[PDB]
Amino acid sequence: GSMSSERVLSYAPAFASALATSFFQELSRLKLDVLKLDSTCQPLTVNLDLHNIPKSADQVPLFLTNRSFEKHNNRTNEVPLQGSIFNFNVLDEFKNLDKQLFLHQRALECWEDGIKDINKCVSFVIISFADLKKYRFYYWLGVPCFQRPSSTVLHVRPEPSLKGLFSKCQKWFDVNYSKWVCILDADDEIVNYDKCIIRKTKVLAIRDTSTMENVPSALTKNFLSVLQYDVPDLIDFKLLIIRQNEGSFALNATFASIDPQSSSPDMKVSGWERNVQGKLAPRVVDLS
Repeated sequence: GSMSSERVLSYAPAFASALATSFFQELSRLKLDVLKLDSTCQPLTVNLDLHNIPKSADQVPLFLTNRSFEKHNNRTNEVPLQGSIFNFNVLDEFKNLDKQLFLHQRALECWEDGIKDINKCVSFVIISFADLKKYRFYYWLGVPCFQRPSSTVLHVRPEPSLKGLFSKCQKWFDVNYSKWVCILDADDEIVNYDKCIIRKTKVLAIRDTSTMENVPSALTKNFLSVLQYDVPDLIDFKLLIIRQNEGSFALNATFASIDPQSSSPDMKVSGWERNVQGKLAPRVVDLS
């Protein structure tokens, strides 16, 4: 870099799983109904509380309970997040499943959704195996985060002149609880993402799930991948990372490729949650 404070943007895991015993109790009750199946995929809903993230956290917790299996129809200050649980009834299959291929398939659905509506490119998946005899549960949270093209990086530096917008973005996100992104229109009004407007105005704000200083959620990758698809000629733009704490920040951003011989493109996918030891592997819970 040549500009002071120019850096490549780096990311933090989008969510941290927090499974209550009730989640496993419900999983067990429901598994009893599908013993004849090799595997099942059931939708889940979690409610994110981005206003009350514990100071000890690096990102918003994903609170899974018995209620996560239910259809949610109506909660005070919260963002509904849809996902699913893939339960495998054969432990060997759970173990042997190619996890990168699986997460890549999930990311492809998020991508397909996102290029129609950028607000629909976020999801989570839990894979599980439940030993009902031992009451031991293996699980692994994946959050499909995709970088397409794989070789694009984002160079950024601070843009504090835009800090005034943070309060308005926070409020807009509060009201529009189904939305992950907003933009400025040509007259600096905050409005829903529109790929024809952003091509002109070049200011995008994202509802961030990270609390790490100057390090946005990996979900940012998803939104930026959709942005590149929507506006291929966009190189320089402003990016606001909006948080409900005091940690929002604004960036003067520039797309660049680290591979001059890249096509136009590969999709890099990541997002499996590290376990307690920090390894990329499932978590296991003994509830006996």
